[PDB]
Amino acid sequence: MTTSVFVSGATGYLAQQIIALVLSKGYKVVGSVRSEEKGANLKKLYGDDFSYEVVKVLEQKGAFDEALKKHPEVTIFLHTASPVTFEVEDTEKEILIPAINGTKYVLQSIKDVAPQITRVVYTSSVVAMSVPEELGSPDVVLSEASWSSLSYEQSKTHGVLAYFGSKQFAERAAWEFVEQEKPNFALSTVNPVYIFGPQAKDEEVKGTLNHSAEMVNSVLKLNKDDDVPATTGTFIDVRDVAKAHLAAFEKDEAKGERLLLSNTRFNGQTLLDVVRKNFPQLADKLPVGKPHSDDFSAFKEWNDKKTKKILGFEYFDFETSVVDSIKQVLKVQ
Ligand SMILES: NC(=O)c1ccc[n+]([C@@H]2O[C@H](COP(=O)([O-])OP(=O)(O)OC[C@H]3O[C@@H](n4cnc5c(N)ncnc54)[C@H](OP(=O)(O)O)[C@@H]3O)[C@@H](O)[C@H]2O)c1
Repeated sequence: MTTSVFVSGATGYLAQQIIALVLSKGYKVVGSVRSEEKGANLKKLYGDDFSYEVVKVLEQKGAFDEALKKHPEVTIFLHTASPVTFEVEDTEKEILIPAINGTKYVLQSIKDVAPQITRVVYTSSVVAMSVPEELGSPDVVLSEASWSSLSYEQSKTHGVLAYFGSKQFAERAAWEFVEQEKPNFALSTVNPVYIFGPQAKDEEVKGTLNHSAEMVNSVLKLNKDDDVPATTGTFIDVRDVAKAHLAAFEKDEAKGERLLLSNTRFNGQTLLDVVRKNFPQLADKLPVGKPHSDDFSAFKEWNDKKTKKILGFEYFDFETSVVDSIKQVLKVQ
């Protein structure tokens, strides 16, 4: 018989790509959603091998118990749902607690009611490994060993810092659970940088603007006199992140590992240069800046050697990820 994979936050951008990939390899999927209609929409998109359960609040003890009890066929759990909204009334209630408590409660639910689950993957982030000023530093070398120094108290102050904290603390909690609770499953994490690339379904393009994907896609909203975007950092293609999740549960080597998913540096000029060459009909409708003035040669390469060895595949290049993302938006209008 077939294996079932559980995916929390099935509505999301990364989660959908993960689902499409997992389905392609012959797994069944069970997705968590915050509403019935949200589930129903996904079901129409993904078909018969996809099912959903409604889990409205992560941060309640036993939130996943019923859903797990309903799906004894599931032997893999991918916990991807997390807050990603930076502008909030209460950083704790809206960012920190759902990530941290929600993560702690999922793991406990799996141990309580899903002993059959062999593998759990937590979707972390580079923000778990760092602080904001570090990410942009040519002198900083991140690795799978890196942990953020941000305090919980500091993390509270505003939404961005809260997200950084939410990831670091939830991930630490996940590792702590494994140590303390001695579950049946092995844990692994995936720690991505900014995620670019096309959405899993064309139908989902119009609906919400994922904060990372929109960093690429927003270029289409520029006009000829606008400034070059100041957006900058490191990227990873969504399809690569999804493949990493697959590796994260499939490979023996992945057990107990953190995977740093990071490719190349970019800025707004890099982005503009790609789009203008690829979509030359847009050239007259976009700024030019200073083509190929971007220089990243000073930046020390991050140490992802272990992750790359474990994964064993090559990443999508920046132009490809960008072009694929734009082609989709154009197709849909
Ligand atoms: N994509 C990136 O650039 C990036 C970078 C670093 C790390 N990550 C990690 O990858 C995951 C996906 O990120 P994303 O960019 O795809 O964000 P996203 O598109 O907004 O996905 C977040 C999903 O999780 C659910 N969710 C959000 N906040 C929640 C809360 N407080 N309680 C319960 N459910 C909640 C939402 O479900 P509904 O649709 O039902 O609201 C949403 O579909 C994140 O958890 C993040 O930790 C992503």
